[PDB]
Amino acid sequence: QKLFVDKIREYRTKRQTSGGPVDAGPEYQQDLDRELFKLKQMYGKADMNTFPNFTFEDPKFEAVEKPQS
Amino acid sequence: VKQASIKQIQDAIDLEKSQQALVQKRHYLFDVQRNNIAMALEVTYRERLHRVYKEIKNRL
Repeated sequence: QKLFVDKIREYRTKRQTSGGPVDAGPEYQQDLDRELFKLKQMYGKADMNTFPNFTFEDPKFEAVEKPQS
Repeated sequence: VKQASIKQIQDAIDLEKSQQALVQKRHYLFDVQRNNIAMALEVTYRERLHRVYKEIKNRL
């Protein structure tokens, strides 16, 4: 019970932070950036809302055009 | 000799009549052309809907 209440108090202390971890970490941002770059490379580059729309023509149009037609 | 001449004339008549029948069903080729071109054209139309939906999903 004593350890539980102590840890609850420290969790509330963590919640007292305005934002982010108390220890931001010199390498936490670098690791997050590396992971984000890896995810972007794996999943491919994507814009916020880009929705391209290009339609091709009929491919390999087969016809009856021949000398014996 | 007379009988042989009779046989020849009968064969010529039958050949002409037989050749008449095959002419009637000549319509089948045009139907094949029409169906092939129409189906081929619609196939690519459907893929565009599929493509657009997939592209939309990936972004989310």
